[PDB]
Amino acid sequence: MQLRRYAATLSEGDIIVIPSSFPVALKAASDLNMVGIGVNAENNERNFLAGHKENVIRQIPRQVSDLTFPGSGEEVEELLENQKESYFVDGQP
Amino acid sequence: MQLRRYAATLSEGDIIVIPSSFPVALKAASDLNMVGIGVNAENNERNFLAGHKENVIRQIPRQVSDLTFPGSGEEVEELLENQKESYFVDGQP
Amino acid sequence: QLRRYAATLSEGDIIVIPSSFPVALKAASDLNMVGIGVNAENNERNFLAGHKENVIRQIPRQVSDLTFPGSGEEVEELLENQKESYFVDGQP
Amino acid sequence: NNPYLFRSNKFLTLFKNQHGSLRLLQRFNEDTEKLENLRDYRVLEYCSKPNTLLLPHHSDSDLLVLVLEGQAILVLVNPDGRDTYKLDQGDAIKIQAGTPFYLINPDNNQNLRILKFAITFRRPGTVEDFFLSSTKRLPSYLSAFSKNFLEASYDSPYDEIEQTLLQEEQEGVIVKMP
Amino acid sequence: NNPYLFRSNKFLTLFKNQHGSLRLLQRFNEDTEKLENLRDYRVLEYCSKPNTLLLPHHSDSDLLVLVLEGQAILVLVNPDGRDTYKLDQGDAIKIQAGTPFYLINPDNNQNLRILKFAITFRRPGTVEDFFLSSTKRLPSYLSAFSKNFLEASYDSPYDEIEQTLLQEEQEGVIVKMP
Amino acid sequence: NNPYLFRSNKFLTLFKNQHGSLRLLQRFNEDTEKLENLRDYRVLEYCSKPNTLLLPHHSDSDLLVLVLEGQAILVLVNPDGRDTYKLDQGDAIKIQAGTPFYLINPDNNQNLRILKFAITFRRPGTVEDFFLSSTKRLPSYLSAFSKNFLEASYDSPYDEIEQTLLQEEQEGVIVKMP
Amino acid sequence: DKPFNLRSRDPIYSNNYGKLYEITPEKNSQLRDLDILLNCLQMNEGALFVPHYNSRATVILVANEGRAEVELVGLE
Amino acid sequence: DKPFNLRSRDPIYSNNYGKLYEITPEKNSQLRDLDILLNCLQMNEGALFVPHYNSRATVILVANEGRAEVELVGL
Amino acid sequence: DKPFNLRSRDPIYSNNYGKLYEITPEKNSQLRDLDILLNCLQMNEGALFVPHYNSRATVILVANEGRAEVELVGLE
Repeated sequence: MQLRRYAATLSEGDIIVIPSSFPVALKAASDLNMVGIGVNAENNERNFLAGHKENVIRQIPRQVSDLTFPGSGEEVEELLENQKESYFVDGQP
Repeated sequence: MQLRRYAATLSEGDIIVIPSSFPVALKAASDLNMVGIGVNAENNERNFLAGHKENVIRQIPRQVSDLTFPGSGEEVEELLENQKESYFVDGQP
Repeated sequence: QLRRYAATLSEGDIIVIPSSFPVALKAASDLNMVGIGVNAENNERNFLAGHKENVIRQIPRQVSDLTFPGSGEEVEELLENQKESYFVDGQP
Repeated sequence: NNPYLFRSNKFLTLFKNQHGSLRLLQRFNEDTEKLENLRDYRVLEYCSKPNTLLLPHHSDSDLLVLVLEGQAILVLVNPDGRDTYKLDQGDAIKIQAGTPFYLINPDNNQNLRILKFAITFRRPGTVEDFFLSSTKRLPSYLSAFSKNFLEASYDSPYDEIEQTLLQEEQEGVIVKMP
Repeated sequence: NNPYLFRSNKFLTLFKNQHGSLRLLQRFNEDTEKLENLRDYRVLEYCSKPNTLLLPHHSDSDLLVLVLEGQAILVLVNPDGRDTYKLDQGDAIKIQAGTPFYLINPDNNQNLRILKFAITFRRPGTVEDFFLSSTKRLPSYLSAFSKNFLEASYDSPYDEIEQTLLQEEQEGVIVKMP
Repeated sequence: NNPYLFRSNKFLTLFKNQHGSLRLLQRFNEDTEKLENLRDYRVLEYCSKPNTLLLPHHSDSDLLVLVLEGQAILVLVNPDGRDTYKLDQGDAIKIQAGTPFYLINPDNNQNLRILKFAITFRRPGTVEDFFLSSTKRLPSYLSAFSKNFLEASYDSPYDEIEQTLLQEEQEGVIVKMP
Repeated sequence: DKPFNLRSRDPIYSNNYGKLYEITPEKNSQLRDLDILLNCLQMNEGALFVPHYNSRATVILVANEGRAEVELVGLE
Repeated sequence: DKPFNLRSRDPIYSNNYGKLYEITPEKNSQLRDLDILLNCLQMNEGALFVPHYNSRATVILVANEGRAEVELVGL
Repeated sequence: DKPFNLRSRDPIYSNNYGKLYEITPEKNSQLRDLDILLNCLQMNEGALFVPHYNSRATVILVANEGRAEVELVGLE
């Protein structure tokens, strides 16, 4: 297996398909409005990887985080605390 | 992407498959008895194109009938009124 | 065409048993197996030998007599020999 | 060319006999990709003469049995007992896969014509029947088991098992009621 | 290469006209086996100018209609009567397969953009539309019937049926409201 | 030839380590069209030595986890908090797709053997695992995002994110509890 | 589950030209499990079953008695 | 069944950077028959919708207004 | 949903030769969502599980401990 990234800038009318379990992220290059249609929708739950609320990484106990990440439990924990916003954030460089 | 007609005379024991949304009509060449088995049956509704009752074309408002048909709204309306029977009619030439 | 699929399974080996296919297995040693059945809802197990839940035993004498080379009574007795059910002594 | 039409000739004959016949319709998606949605269904037709019996067997598929002409006796066998049904022209009933059963035409002058709509799920578009009786066409599936398995199972000497229920008896699967 | 990306160019145009257009996106599993779970769905986009009408027709698939921009009048025809709905930007509604319907852009300045998510079941991945009106692109499906069948059905001389509803009238399926 | 038989050798080894292994059985319909009805299922086997941990990861499929031998600690991570389960030989539990989870063999002398029955739906017959940790076999999926996206998201300088959670730490996905 | 007759209920369409009996999965438990619909069609010689179409069900028609001239319109 | 608007219910995520409206099959009968979910996304220029993934749903995203830089990670 | 054991309920078949534990989707919510059925089979050396067949379920049997001689009859 080989991890891969699919990046692309979408214009009005363009479509992107996002498979379940695939991590995704997107930035509004201009004021953005999108419509999504999800299939196999029943019981879908959204898991976040960054931000403050609903961040699954934040739920991993320090002992194990320490073992799964190169940094230390405390270090990992702090890093996940810097971002105060949730879901949508300021994507400025 | 083209329109096509499938005509055939069926004898005892013969089978014809009628897909959903496909307009179909049949004339009894002799005293007829047929049995049908419909799949994907839940919520099936039969729409008629001729006859008096359950004729979907008769439900189109005159303003729009006039635009969808070569004739005029009134003309179209009368034509759909000649057949007094429903579902089954006299198929004599 | 009728066909038999026999095989000896060792630890870690897997065999798939399709529905409606008659199956039987003998423990060559003390055996423990785990099974996972798909399309499980409403599954009913029918036995061909043994005393309990033997579908052949439910066939009336008149018709048994017509489906088997033997006679109704004969067939009936033969299905009465095995006193056990489900699992039996597989000794030769 | 009409891909939606299936004439009588397109019925493969599974078993003819002078007492009746059993025929199976080719797969609906055999000659066309226009009926993929009917790939899990098979059509069977059964016709038998007066005082005839279709030997007990189970199917690996669900069956929607429909009496097109005549009268019939249907017996469904359960490991617990059995259910008998008297079917009249126009009657229909579902037979769940794996249920052994036998059909009888009790009438003495009128034939029996039945339509069998099979809903397959084990092997899509494929329907198999397991007959308990050994015939020319095919031997009883009980005979596919080894001698040791059978002897231990029925707890009886083999050659006795063979002559009581494994030996080729009937000519075909459709016989006549005495 | 990105198999999950579908640019506007990958939209086959089903029908362009100076009043509007109807486009269909290629099958999701066309260039890739990575989206087999989306094979039963097709995406369509519809765009029309002010005071336009999409002629009555029924689809063989379930449609999830979604107004992306503009305002619209949707009329669903039943064999019993009909239902009229006013759709605003952001409104959505399900149109059950086999339901004849027509779409209107009532506004006089703003265009109408509608996304149509189709859920196919008769022929997976395939969505068909049946237009009652004869046009250049295709003749009314009512005309595919024989003269005898039509005469008996409507109970009227053929040449009268022909010029009242079978004769090629409109240029396209998208016309303008008077 | 027996198409219904699958020996141990037919197990592709996904990851071996001196602490344990994870193996995946070939698709049931790989060598035969006789098992099309099992195409959506894959069987996996997991074995680990005393005091070992399978790093957190989420699967794209539904898992039915069954403890064949040994004892195990199962932690299911929710975005809200988490749930811990103590599994004994014979216990079974369902883990829904998308739920990150880790496994622990708390025993000090006995090994842990677990059978995983996967029910796929995103890509039929295909089961994928997403590991949060960077290893030799594969880097952390979080690393696939651009530097800008990561910095904005975590709101921290990149090289600090890199050394805290993206840097290749462990050897494999199965490590040993201190 | 017991046997049920196709003509056990009133026909949904009755004329001087023909009758149509129909049992849907909504009105019969055995049928709703299979998502199947069953119907019996009886027409007098010369009768015509006017042009119509089913919205969802694909029907497998069987000629039991008599001959029928069917015209099916499709879009390939 | 009548029409329903995507923004008819309160958003499930609301910020100074964006909003996400969502109607699931659990809250809408028309949708539960289709087992589909619909959502309307509105973001302010410069806003980033942080890395996340859906457990069971495969979402078809449509760009209606504006440009979006999306980063999808797969295996 | 919590963990459940295969031997949590009384076996459905118990002998001097063998036992069979079975949990069906009817008796376990987690399993009914998946439409799966689980079972544990324990037999003493020499014991024979008589010829039988499942009406609807396709079972994937796994050898956990010991050796087994299985005979499967099919029609192809």
